[PDB]
Amino acid sequence: GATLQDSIGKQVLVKLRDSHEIRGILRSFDQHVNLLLEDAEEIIDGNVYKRGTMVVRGENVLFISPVP
Amino acid sequence: ISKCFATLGATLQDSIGKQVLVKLRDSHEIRGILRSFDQHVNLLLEDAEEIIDGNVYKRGTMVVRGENVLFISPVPG
Amino acid sequence: TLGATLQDSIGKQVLVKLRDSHEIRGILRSFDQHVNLLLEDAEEIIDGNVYKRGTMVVRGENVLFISPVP
Amino acid sequence: FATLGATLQDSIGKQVLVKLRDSHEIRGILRSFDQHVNLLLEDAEEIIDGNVYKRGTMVVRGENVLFISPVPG
Amino acid sequence: ATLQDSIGKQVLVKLRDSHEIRGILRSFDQHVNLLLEDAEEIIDGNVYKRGTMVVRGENVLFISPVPG
Amino acid sequence: FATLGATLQDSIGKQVLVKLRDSHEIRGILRSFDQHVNLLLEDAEEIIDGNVYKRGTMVVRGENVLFISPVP
Amino acid sequence: ATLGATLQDSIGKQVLVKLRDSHEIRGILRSFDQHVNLLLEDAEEIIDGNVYKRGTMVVRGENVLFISPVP
Repeated sequence: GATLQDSIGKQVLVKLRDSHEIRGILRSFDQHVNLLLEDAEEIIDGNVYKRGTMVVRGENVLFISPVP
Repeated sequence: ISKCFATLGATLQDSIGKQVLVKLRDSHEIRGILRSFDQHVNLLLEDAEEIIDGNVYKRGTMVVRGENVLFISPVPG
Repeated sequence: TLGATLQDSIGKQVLVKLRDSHEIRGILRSFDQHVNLLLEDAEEIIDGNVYKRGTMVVRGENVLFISPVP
Repeated sequence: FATLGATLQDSIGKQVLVKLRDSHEIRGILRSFDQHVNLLLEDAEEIIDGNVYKRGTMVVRGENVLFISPVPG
Repeated sequence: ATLQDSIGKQVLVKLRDSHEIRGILRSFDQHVNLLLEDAEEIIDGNVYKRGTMVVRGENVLFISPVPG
Repeated sequence: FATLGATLQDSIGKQVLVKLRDSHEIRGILRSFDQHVNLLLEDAEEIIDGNVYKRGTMVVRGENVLFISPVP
Repeated sequence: ATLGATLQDSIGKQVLVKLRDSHEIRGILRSFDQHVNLLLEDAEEIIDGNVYKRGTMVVRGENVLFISPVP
């Protein structure tokens, strides 16, 4: 919350269950850690795949960290 | 989503009729035109296809259980 | 409607993938709100083999998707 | 509603095939079941790597059940 | 009904993540938690004696009284 | 209480083996536990690929516990 | 003795946190709630022996396996 609030408009790293790695601009989030990201991208086997708008279910989120 | 319009609901509402990339638990990747959804994020896709080992498998009409959805991303034009 | 579309598949053959890489095909007879399923003339597809199972009841908790086979 | 219970009702006393999460394959005579799909099986056996392992009486939690199908014969 | 009959007898229990255990069933509850005595794990076909073991029902696949 | 409760209450102060989801194996002295089987271990250690990694004090979530076995 | 008391006394200290799917993280414990959700600072992931610094990280309790203050 605190942190997520401070990260609105910032790029965040998100990892999910089943070894998924995503980066995106955090636009919104809720208490269930559901997320709306913009200019989102998946990092798969070292390759970047741009996705654009992405909504993420919080149930599978492992962690979120604003990119330095 | 119900209590989740600001994160999940609005984008899904706005994606009706557009092609979306959906990833599911157990490494499944599906693309399809979003036609409908419910409170539990179950989805209705038309002209849906699975991408397995880089290969495309067309399936037509697909009902997807929201319980196993990881993310939904409308494909950039 | 997710509901109408499944209603429309009763009596038809559908593809159902489940958690843990399971792939099944069968005639959709019945289904409930939790997407539990009753399939007839069902079969399991495993490494390309087809194993006929006949009548099969499927727990919706582990269902990934259902699609009619054209 | 014929969905789960109907078939199960009709398979009592007959051999059934059940697969569970984590690739488990079991066969056995269905003696009873409930609304959570927990099952009681007798003369049960596991099929591991194509080999059969007889177990006898087995209680199975419905939570990990994938499907149940009465054995065609 | 089956567990009550198995109090005092050896049972085979398999859990999520491929775990296989045998032990004497001493008690159980409505959540399918088990208390086993003289319990042992079977791992790669080798047996590891453990003694007293309490097992959470949430991860139980099946419980089978060992014939005999 | 006759299943998990008694044994955990009876294991306070003793070395327990705890296995968790995803193949994790841990041993430690059981100092406390709560309603959901979250555990407090002291002198804890992880066993990985046959090697012991000492960790000291460890809080363990009950949600992912498979079993708890006092070491004989 | 309390699990709560233990985590409280670890605030400001480096902790090792492991999660489902084999994730291993280290970081300075700043905040935690009753669901074991965590706020770590100067956090880093350890992947195949490699350390990846991440900075501030919120960790969902739902997938936490264990939390141990680094001795």
